[PDB]
Amino acid sequence: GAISSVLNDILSRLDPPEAEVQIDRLITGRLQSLQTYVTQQLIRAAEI
Amino acid sequence: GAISSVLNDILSRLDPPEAEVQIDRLITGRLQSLQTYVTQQLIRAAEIRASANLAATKMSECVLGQSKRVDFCGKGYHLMSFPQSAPHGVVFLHVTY
Amino acid sequence: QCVNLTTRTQLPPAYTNSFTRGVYYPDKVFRSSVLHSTQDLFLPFFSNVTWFHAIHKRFDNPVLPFNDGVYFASTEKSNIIRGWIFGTTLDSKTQSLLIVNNATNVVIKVCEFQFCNDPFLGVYMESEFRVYSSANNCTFEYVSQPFLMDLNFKNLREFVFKNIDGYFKIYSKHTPINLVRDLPQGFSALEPLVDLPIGINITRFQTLLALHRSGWTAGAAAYYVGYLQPRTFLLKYNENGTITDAVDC
Amino acid sequence: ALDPLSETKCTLKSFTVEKGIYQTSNFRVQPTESIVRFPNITNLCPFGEVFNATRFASVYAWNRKRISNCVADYSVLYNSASFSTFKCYGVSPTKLNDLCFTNVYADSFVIRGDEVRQIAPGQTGKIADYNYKLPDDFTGCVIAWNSNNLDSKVGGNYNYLYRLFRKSNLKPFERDISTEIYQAGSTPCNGVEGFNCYFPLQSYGFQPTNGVGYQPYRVVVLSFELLHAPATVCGPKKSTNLVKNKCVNFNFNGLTGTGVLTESNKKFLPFQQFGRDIADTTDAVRDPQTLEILDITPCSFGGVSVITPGTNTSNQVAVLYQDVNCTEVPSNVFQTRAGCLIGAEHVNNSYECDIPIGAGICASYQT
Amino acid sequence: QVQLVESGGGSVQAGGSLTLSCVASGVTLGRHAIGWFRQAPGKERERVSCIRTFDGITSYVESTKGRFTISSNNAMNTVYLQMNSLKPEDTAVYFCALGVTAACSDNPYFWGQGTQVTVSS
Amino acid sequence: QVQLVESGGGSVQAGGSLTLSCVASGVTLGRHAIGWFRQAPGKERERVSCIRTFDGITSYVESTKGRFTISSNNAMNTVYLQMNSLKPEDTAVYFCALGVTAACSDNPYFWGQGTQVTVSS
Ligand SMILES: *[C@@H]1O[C@H](CO)[C@@H](O[C@@H]2O[C@H](CO)[C@@H](O)[C@H](O)[C@H]2NC(C)=O)[C@H](O)[C@H]1NC(C)=O
Ligand SMILES: *[C@@H]1O[C@H](CO)[C@@H](O)[C@H](O)[C@H]1NC(C)=O
Ligand SMILES: *[C@@H]1O[C@H](CO)[C@@H](O)[C@H](O)[C@H]1NC(C)=O
Ligand SMILES: *[C@@H]1O[C@H](CO)[C@@H](O)[C@H](O)[C@H]1NC(C)=O
Ligand SMILES: *[C@@H]1O[C@H](CO)[C@@H](O)[C@H](O)[C@H]1NC(C)=O
Ligand SMILES: *[C@@H]1O[C@H](CO)[C@@H](O)[C@H](O)[C@H]1NC(C)=O
Ligand SMILES: *[C@@H]1O[C@H](CO)[C@@H](O)[C@H](O)[C@H]1NC(C)=O
Ligand SMILES: *[C@@H]1O[C@H](CO)[C@@H](O)[C@H](O)[C@H]1NC(C)=O
Ligand SMILES: *[C@@H]1O[C@H](CO)[C@@H](O)[C@H](O)[C@H]1NC(C)=O
Ligand SMILES: *[C@@H]1O[C@H](CO)[C@@H](O)[C@H](O)[C@H]1NC(C)=O
Ligand SMILES: *[C@@H]1O[C@H](CO)[C@@H](O)[C@H](O)[C@H]1NC(C)=O
Repeated sequence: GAISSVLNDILSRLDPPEAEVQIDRLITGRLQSLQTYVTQQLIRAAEI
Repeated sequence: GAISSVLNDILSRLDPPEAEVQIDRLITGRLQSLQTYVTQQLIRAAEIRASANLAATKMSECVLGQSKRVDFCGKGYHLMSFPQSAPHGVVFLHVTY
Repeated sequence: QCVNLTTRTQLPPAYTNSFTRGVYYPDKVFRSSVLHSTQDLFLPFFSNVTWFHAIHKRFDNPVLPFNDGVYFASTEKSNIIRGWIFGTTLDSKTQSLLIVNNATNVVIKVCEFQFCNDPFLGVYMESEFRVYSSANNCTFEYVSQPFLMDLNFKNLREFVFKNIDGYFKIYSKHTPINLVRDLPQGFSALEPLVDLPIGINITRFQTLLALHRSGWTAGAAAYYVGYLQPRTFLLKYNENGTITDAVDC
Repeated sequence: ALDPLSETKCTLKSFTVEKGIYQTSNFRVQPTESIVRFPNITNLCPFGEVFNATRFASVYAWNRKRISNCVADYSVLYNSASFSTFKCYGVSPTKLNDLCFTNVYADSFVIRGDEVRQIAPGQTGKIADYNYKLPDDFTGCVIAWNSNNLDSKVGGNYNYLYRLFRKSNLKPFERDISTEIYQAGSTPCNGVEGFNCYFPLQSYGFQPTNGVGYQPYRVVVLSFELLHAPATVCGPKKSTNLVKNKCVNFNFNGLTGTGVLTESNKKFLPFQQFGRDIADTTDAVRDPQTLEILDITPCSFGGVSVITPGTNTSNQVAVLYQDVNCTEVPSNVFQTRAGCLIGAEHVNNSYECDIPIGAGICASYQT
Repeated sequence: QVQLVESGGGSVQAGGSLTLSCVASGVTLGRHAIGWFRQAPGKERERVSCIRTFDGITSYVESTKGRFTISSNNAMNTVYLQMNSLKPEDTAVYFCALGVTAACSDNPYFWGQGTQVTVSS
Repeated sequence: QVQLVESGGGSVQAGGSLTLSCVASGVTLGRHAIGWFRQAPGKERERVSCIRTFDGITSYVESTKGRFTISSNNAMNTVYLQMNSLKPEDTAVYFCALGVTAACSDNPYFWGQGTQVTVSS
């Protein structure tokens, strides 16, 4: 949902008050992706 | 992302239309934290259930009988086993030859 | 009577080790038997602390920089170190802060002072108050109990000054010392003393001393200055509320 | 909501309930009353001085008054119809009376109408950019009113100034009164005036008959400082008598919480005001009125389980209040290690476990 | 760069009234002294009036006192010159004059186009 | 509290026109009857005009009918008194008068400072 997937292309193009919302969107998405990875790895580790 | 981690300090300082957004942020964060806790506890419960099944099998085959299975009941040729209770667990004294 | 005094026989700056000294209670929250992690302005462990001497005719009272924070530790027996001066310019062009200790009194005045090049106080007893020619167009003022009191160097006095968003915060501690040479290899927590809502651009620091009576003598007074850094500390609150130990992360 | 068996049926979404124990709700002890412990400071805050002082300052040199150690009444301000703008950010205009602030900063000046909305966080414009700046996270109330009744003397009032030219954007809550000549570009000023050497300082010259946008406006910006510092700017709420050993709602210098207040053996250091656990939850508080340390124990709570045989067998049910003493619960009442059990008869005889209740205790339908 | 756009003036009876407006662009009124000069036929440059936009003080000459009123509204970037009690000696082209100094005494460096004011006896 | 700030008036020829403005603060026009009173030399208090801001109805006296027009714009909190056809008998100080009642008949309790209107024969 951010304007760009590249974090460095947001900071370079936006002021901190406006860059904050896009960085929050990226943080939420990447945190959810990492949590999914870690949960699937815990289940796969139980199998192994 | 809310103005304050304290929920009661939001309601006391904001009108419902404005307090709603901060309370939504807190709800999302705390719900995600609780979901993480419950998922890790389900996986840890699976691990503890596997350990408890192994302990029950060792009680059946090792205390209530003599096991021919190698190293199932410790170093050497299994003679007998004695169970002892431990905080949230079991301790087998394997007497072997 | 503003006077110039110069007989010092200057020497290249001396330095000393701060053996796990200069920690203060970061907040007003009581804690018992807990290891609490705080990100705050602390004096880093085992850091260089500059050693200024007042010993007979040697007097060291240069106008030091006031960075993010200051840790001022004076080991003394004759009660020489009496006061501190804060400001940007100290020439009455900019607002300045003054803290002087009288017998059973303190004076903390925020005025525009026409400070001397060498401000001090004089004792013959308590003879001179030769700090500022003019104390014009003053502002916020404070009076309270004296900061330092009596109850080799018998006493070491630690102070921490932090000039933060709106408050000039002073933390203090008084410790009996048998050692006379330099800082102890001990641990002491500096309990908060004052939080003055002053709000000054403080970058410019000076110390006030008392001279015993050119025709002067100082007497034994050894004071250390150590600047603060933004550090993370792990503070060990014992079961009775005291920081008994700390770890510089 | 009729009986515990109905709570079990609605929890299961089933008209028939099998034998067993089911958690249906959560018992919670409710506060008997709200107690308030604010500091007894009768001294009124000088809002009178700041709101209708004789002369307000220019926007370029905004006057800041520090408000502390006084009872503050914002209700009198909100009730007064004189003010045209009362925009509160991060606080509720109605809730301002209940709050306790560690500090207050009143910034009083005179501006024009077209820049009244310039004074609000994240705004831009001449007065916003080079005269007065508000940080993005600013918490407080901007109060503006039209005062051309006593603002603009006839023939133009040039008393109040503004800085239309400056080297850089003003920092938040920063004042720049410097009148150094600004070099706009190619020609160096060399500290003297001339062409493109625009002076920062400018004059209003309000006329008594200008447009409403062009008319003068008196503005007071109240900034609320809410650090971990002690709360000194409190409301006029009456402090109530302190109540111990009872689940109450308490307010200690702006710390609000529900709990049982007990006499604390904790001996706070004299500067200390609160206490915290390993989890950083409020454990102890200090009474403002008397220097008393009070432990705060959370009001008794816990699950409610319904021990039932099958609806095939009976409609009789027992109720287990988990980890609750049989005094907090509002005819057999039996105290177990699993909680308070109501409607089950304690029997000395030991049988095979039928319905597992708790720490060696089981229930069954018999006789 | 700075423009001084003028308006008003024209022909008017002796003893009548007129209003001259001067609006500045690329600069803001508030410190720079802004005023009015005129050229009568067979006459050199002469001051008519000035107003210090830094303080609102107004300066005139003997020939323009009372009859002419200068007024600066710095907020609309405007200066007004009101002729009252005109005389045929006032037939002149009026220039809007601006400085880079706060003083009206300093000679203006910053000129507008000019508007003709004709007074009929 | 309520202020009644007045403006306009001054000196004017007999048969000329003037406009008085009265702006209210701390109160809003819309119900309270607002009007104009005057003091002639060697004369007591007398009503000049009034307007009911609740209905916009206007009341005058014999001496002010037709020559004077009162008009309330409650939206800008303003009342205007326009003198036309002035006479030297109208030389008076005019007070802006306000009530806490909807009726113009009720005596005003709420007074403005006053503006001098001088009429020259
Ligand atoms: C506090 O005072 C110092 C000067 O003692 C200010 O530092 C100056 O900052 C400006 C730009 O803001 C620089 O151009 C100067 O070179 C600085 N001076 C020095 C001596 O370094 C500082 O800005 C002041 N603080 C505030 C908040 O204004
Ligand atoms: C002597 O004192 C005066 C006080 O104004 C000072 O200006 C001067 O620099 C001092 N002289 C020296 C050598 O420090
Ligand atoms: C720092 O301390 C060391 C001793 O460890 C000393 O040799 C050195 O001179 C000191 N330098 C400064 C700048 O303090
Ligand atoms: C001494 O105490 C008094 C208070 O009575 C105070 O006014 C004064 O500043 C103190 N110091 C000196 C040097 O007198
Ligand atoms: C003292 O400060 C005030 C600020 O209100 C200033 O006007 C005055 O000039 C200052 N004193 C001197 C001697 O400059
Ligand atoms: C606990 O408090 C007492 C004072 O009552 C003190 O003597 C003791 O030193 C404290 N405990 C520790 C570990 O310091
Ligand atoms: C004006 O000052 C008076 C004096 O105390 C005060 O009662 C009143 O509330 C003030 N008015 C406003 C609008 O604050
Ligand atoms: C409040 O009253 C108590 C006694 O009634 C007193 O001890 C206390 O000092 C008062 N509070 C303040 C802030 O003075
Ligand atoms: C339970 O109740 C139902 C009534 O619908 C009855 O038909 C059934 O036989 C009962 N079962 C037992 C085990 O009592
Ligand atoms: C219940 O409370 C009573 C006194 O109120 C106490 O004596 C008893 O020990 C408590 N029992 C439990 C289980 O909390
Ligand atoms: C069990 O028997 C004992 C006597 O040994 C008696 O005190 C107790 O009340 C009995 N319990 C019940 C539930 O009747």
